[PDB]
Amino acid sequence: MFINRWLFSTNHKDIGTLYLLFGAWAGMVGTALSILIRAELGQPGALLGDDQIYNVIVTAHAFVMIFFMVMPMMIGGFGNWLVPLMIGAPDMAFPRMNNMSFWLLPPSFLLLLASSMVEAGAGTGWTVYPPLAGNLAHAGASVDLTIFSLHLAGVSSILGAINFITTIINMKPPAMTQYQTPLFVWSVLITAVLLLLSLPVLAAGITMLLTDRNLNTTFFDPAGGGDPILYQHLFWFFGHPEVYILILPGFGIISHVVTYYSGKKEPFGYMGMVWAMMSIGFLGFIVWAHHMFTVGLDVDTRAYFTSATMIIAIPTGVKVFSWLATLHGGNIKWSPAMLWALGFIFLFTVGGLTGIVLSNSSLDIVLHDTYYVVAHFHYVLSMGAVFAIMAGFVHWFPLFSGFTLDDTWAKAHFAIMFVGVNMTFFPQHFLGLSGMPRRYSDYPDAYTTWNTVSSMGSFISLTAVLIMIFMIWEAFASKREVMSVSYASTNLEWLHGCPPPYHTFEEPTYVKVK
Amino acid sequence: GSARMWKALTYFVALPGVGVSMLNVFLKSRHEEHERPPFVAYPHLRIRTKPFPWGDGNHTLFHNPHVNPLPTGYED
Amino acid sequence: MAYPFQLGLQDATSPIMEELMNFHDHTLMIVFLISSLVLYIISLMLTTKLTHTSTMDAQEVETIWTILPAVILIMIALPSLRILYMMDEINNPVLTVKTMGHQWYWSYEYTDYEDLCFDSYMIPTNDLKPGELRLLEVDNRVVLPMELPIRMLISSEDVLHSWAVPSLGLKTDAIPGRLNQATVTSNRPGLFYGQCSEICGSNHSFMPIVLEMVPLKYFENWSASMI
Amino acid sequence: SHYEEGPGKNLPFSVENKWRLLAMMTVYFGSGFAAPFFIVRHQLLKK
Amino acid sequence: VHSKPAREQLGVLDITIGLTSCFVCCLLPAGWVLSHLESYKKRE
Amino acid sequence: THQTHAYHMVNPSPWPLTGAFSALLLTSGLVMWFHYNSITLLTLGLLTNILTMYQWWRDVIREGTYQGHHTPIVQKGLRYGMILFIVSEVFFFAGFFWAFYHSSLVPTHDLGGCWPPTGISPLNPLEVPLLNTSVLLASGVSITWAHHSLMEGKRNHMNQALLITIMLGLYFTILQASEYFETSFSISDGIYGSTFFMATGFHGLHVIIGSTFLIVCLLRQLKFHFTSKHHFGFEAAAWYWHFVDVVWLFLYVSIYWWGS
Amino acid sequence: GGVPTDEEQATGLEREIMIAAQKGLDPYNMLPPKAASGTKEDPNLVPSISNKRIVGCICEEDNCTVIWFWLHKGESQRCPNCGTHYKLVPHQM
Amino acid sequence: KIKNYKTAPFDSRFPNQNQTKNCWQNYLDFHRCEKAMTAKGGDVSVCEWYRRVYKSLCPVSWVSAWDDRIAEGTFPGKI
Amino acid sequence: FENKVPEKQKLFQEDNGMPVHLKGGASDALLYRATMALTLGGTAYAIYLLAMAAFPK
Ligand code: HEA
Ligand code: HEA
Ligand SMILES: [Cu+2]
Ligand SMILES: [Mg+2]
Ligand code: NA
Ligand SMILES: [Zn+2]
Repeated sequence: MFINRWLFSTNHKDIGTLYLLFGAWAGMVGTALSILIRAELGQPGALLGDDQIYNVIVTAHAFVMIFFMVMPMMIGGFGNWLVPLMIGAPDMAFPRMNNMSFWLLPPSFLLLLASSMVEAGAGTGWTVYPPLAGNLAHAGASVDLTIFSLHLAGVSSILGAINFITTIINMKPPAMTQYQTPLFVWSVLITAVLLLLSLPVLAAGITMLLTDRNLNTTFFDPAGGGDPILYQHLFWFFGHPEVYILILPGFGIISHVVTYYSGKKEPFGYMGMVWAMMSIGFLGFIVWAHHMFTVGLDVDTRAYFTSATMIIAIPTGVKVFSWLATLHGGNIKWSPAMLWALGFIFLFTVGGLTGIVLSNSSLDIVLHDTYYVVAHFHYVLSMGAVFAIMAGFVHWFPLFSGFTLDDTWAKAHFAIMFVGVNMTFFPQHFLGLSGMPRRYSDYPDAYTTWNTVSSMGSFISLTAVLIMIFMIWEAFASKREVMSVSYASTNLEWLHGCPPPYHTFEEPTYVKVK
Repeated sequence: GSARMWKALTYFVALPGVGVSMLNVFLKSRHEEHERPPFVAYPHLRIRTKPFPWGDGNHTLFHNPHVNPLPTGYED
Repeated sequence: MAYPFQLGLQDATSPIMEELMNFHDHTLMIVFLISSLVLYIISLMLTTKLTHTSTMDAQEVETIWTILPAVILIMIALPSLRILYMMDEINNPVLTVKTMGHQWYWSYEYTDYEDLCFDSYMIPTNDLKPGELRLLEVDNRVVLPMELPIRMLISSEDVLHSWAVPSLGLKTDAIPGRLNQATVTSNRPGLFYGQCSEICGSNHSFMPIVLEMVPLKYFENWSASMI
Repeated sequence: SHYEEGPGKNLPFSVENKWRLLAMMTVYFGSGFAAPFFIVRHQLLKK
Repeated sequence: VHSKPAREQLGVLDITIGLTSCFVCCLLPAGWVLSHLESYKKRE
Repeated sequence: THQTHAYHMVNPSPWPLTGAFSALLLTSGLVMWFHYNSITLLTLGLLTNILTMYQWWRDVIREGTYQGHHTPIVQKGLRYGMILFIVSEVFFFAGFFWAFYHSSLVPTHDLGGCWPPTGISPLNPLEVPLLNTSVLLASGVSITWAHHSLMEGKRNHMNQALLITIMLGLYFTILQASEYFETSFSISDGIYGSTFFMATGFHGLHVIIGSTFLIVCLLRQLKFHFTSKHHFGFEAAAWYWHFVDVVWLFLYVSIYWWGS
Repeated sequence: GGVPTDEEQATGLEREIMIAAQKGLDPYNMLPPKAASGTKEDPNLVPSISNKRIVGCICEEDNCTVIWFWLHKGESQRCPNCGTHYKLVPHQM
Repeated sequence: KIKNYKTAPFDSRFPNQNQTKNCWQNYLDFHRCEKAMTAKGGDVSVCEWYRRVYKSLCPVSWVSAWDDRIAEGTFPGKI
Repeated sequence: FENKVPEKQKLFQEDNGMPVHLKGGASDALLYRATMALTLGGTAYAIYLLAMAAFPK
């Protein structure tokens, strides 16, 4: 029964369950890696010795937190729970490759663990920039294990994207216009499309690098007419679409929780919402070289890339103003999901504006790969996507398990993690403007004070992680049920029981003729 | 009518076209007896940074001793 | 040289840094404008009490909500292109200095006449002579003249590096087989400190940049005194 | 019907014993938080 | 979202055990490794 | 009768699990083959992967033609997903062409500043690649004749078209291997040899995959699985082969003519 | 002769809906329904195999948000924010 | 000419930051200079400017490696 | 070759309780035990080789 239901799962509810479990485990691993990094960066000196092992720690932090936590949490997990219940589908379109992609993920995590085991280590970062990852600087197998973990995660993401696109544009009720679905479906649709168009790009790049090492070829070897700049181009043509992957279901989740707990029967400017989503999806592929302003590109190319980066800045601002407009006029129920959404709005605003300050090109000629960039993507990702994950997590938990959350303790978690991430991530503005680069295991005397403040705030965030896992235990132990759910008339997922049964939508929805 | 037309194109255009291209290559392969180029140890050719995971690590998967010299020379 | 409790940039020495910091506080007053605006809007709807859950009119405010941030972004972007044109200006190369990032150190080459190449290593904490700065000092400094636009041809030997002096205002990636050109100018003599900014092995944190710029006469006095 | 449904019955782990649930969550999240620390100690022993 | 009463309400002691229980085994591993890093460091 | 919606409810299956772990075996065995010279893990991974794929598509066929679970909207989902798969390797090979174009349009000083790099004579593109692209075009016109012979609905031309396509694809693979054996440079021979051999090898592997599609569709037609309107196996084989044909046309034009 | 025709080849759910397509009545909800008239005497007829079925009123033209609610067997219930009538009928299949 | 200068000028043909191609062009046209004037009997010391400009533009390791390529017959360029 | 589809169309619509991946007969059950016995045995052999790479002599 156990091996029939869970190891051989063919229903999206339990598939999202196992997504949530794997995402929680990866969040634990990434939290431990971040705490170890801050243990380096809370007191000057070689607490571990060499910084190669520290680079292994930061590489594992980046890989585990991006590919194994955020995407399996909200893209796989929340999508797999929600979008059949959102569009009235009985199941996903191809649940068998959905299960394949899920069970593809723990081999990727295991290959990354084996990479950490190998004595060479993955001392490269999220960027796997050759010739650092070549046979001379890394004479080992660890970077090959990382590349194969990227292969596993990439083919899982491709399969999930195909399944999500097929489910979205196929098995909505036939009288429904495509411009009538809830916005999380649109967000995960644009997410899956960009996954589909950007994951073969990583496949090409990492096969290029794997062939460069193991098969004596010269794709990025300067001694054979190759160039690492090609890998940088391919990897960032991956990279900025991938960070928009990591932010788009955040847009959907925050829009849904705002329009739920704000009392509005509809979000403000649905057409503007969908237009902004497709606009940042379209422009996410032609701005990939804003990470390339110091490499040595042509200057008119740099001017075009920063101008197009402003063009990607504008419709995100349209999205933010539509969120403020749909917040306007509604009575605010003080559930913790609104607290997460408001934290997302403000912290994502300041993170995106920090991204604009980076996006000015000469400001990257002064400010590339410092801790200013660290502050930017930890504002917009490490608590943008994280706060969106938290909002969806504390919102749909009565739908996921049947047990509610107690508002006082849940808000206590929110307040402590908000304070912890702010204290962690606000000093790196001064750290980057004062001018220390990334991937350092020890820092100078000017940066000592803000590094210590950031590490202390990171320990506050760790205490928040403890209170979260205690809260999951407390919900699962107290087992208080759901008496009723409001706004189920507008939100289709909440009306089929908390939790919904194994076989949902066995009778299709009667969609209006108009 | 479509299926007939495609059958006619396959038999009267595609098959004669493949016959002419095969005859072209077959006649060329009988007249051409290529003068193996002299070995020059160009530093950008025959690069070996790591041995291959097969054989002696120095022969390519589709090695041909007559046309593919090693980093040291031809094998003969 | 960065001082403790620093919130802005290391102060300008180059005119390009002067326009960078002017544009920088332009961007800071812009971001503070937007941040204060969104704070007051958020505080407005969290402090309100009235309700409106009727049909909200959508096609009235997106026009201004599209056009006026477009003005804000274009007035942000115009000085960026201006400074890019300042780096696109022609050069007066009194000297050509080439940096070659080697595995965990640097090598600097002055080759215009009487080719000399020296090695910028890392000084250890226990071997620091009294009074210096930790994690920054180099036994062999990089000597430049002041007030002169000098070419900086930047490459690396076996692994990627990133030559980055934030005080003077230069940061370019040292790439094997691709040397970038950076225009180094200043207005003052003395020591200037920077770092390597790209991951490059087991001593990535241990590659600093020290540049001492003094009057031309002392520069050729140094160059003659070594050889 | 074919699979048992209800609040807490759609999880792969048992929920009824809260102390057993506490033990399994403790060992699960402890392994999750302890994996990178055993990585760093294993590499310190190896180096 | 209204919630039904807890089927297995936790007592003051239960909450105490729960909070500490994990904190204990969710930081114990961390403490062990960090506290002895210097020993571990010994190639011995 | 328990479902009213016309969609498909898959019974629990072990091959997601075993295919994912066989991919784990494949990648791990690649690591052991490159670094620890043990081929056995790679062979076991290949065997498990091919056998898992065999039984997976076996079960897909069994729920397709022996049970009739591919409703019109279900095969609409199938053709949407196949289109998404096609554009997935469109962007995959587009990234490969990006690598080739960044190598060729701006040659570095290590190649002599000219394309192709000096030292090795490039292969003649006028005879054997022209025979290859004629083979691909003949196979494509045979596929579209076969699908029109499905529309007309008659087995003798259907079978003749499928056998001549499989013979053309096998001939193209043999000629590809022959020109690998009959070339003056290796994959370890410069950037141009590296990108040319890697791109052509990926395309040839895709040709082998498409040949497996055409073989299994032929054995499915000989066993009367296909019908007059529900022939999505041959539709998917047709789309994959047309993708293969257009990719070979792009590779032919770009590599064999642009700077040769 | 030639290839088999799916009319006498394919069996199962595909054959059942193929017969449904030839006879012109769709009981398995592959097509949008009809009779968009929801008065008191003429409610919208919703066919269900059970006692209860999810309906969605698109009760305004080009409305981006659908209104989701259940019907139970019995009297014709109205859409909560517009007020058009729906009556649920047993399919008996 | 036999002019006396300080450093290499700003070549307007090559206005970007990449000067690997600049020293590449300098090395190639220095060598075509040397072969052209030793072929037609001109003054071989008229592009000492070209020798000093490639010496200024590209590193000593590259220069010595390329001179070894000349000394063996291994140079990939069109010389 | 003969049209054996309708006779194989009777051996799979039997509501005998076996899932779709096992209705064909004893060959399919043998093959499914075979793909269990080498995937799980391969995975256990894979993690041993990774551990042997992790820990030198
Ligand atoms: C969540 C993931 C995420 C998101 C959304 C973004 C969004 C953006 N990112 Fe970033 N980025 C990363 C993740 C992300 N990024 C990561 C992970 C890296 C580093 C990776 C590595 O180095 O390894 C990175 C790096 C990175 C750099 C590299 C700097 C360097 O190294 O030199 C730059 C610079 O251009 C940049 C820019 C931007 C911009 C301009 C946006 C914009 O999309 C933000 C837009 C959001 C806004 C909120 C706009 C502001 C609009 C308003 C406030 C409305 C009101 C406005 C007016 C009235 C005018 N990002
Ligand atoms: C998802 C992406 C993500 C997240 C959450 C974080 C979170 C954090 N990051 Fe991370 N970081 C990156 C992605 C992320 N980071 C990347 C991509 C880099 C660049 C790597 C490189 O340089 O190559 C980086 C680099 C980076 C550095 C640079 C190292 C160096 O250059 O020397 C530092 C150091 O301060 C740092 C610190 C932190 C801290 C202190 C947190 C804290 O916020 C940790 C607290 C956050 C959480 C704990 C997340 C919430 C999750 C859970 C609570 C568990 C989930 C379970 C359930 C919901 C049930 N990060
Ligand atoms: Cu980007
Ligand atoms: Mg880099
Ligand atoms: Na440290
Ligand atoms: Zn209505």
